Amino acid sequence: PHEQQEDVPEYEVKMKRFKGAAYKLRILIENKAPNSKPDRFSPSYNFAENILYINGKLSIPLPRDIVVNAADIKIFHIRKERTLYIYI
Amino acid sequence: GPHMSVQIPVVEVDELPEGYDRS
Repeated sequence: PHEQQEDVPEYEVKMKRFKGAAYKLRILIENKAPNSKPDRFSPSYNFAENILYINGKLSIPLPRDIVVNAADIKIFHIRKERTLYIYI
Repeated sequence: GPHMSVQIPVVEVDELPEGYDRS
């Protein structure tokens, strides 16, 4: 052990397309690491790049085929499973 | 350019409300 870490969060992103639903895209980002030490969750959607970033570790880019806004973006973090559900 | 970015409020729930698709 010299430069190995376990406190590093390992997220896993899953993407799913929906047609005719309240959401057109479902994105699943769960935290699955040996340990990981998440602090806060401050996601934000930048219209400039049309990307919804979760934290300064990973960002979720939206396809330009979809019109997405802060009012359409549904972000819910379940602590029970340490999973972050994104519905757009 | 269109330098507009908005923060999205995240709700920390134990699961999504009815109507959502959870797996």
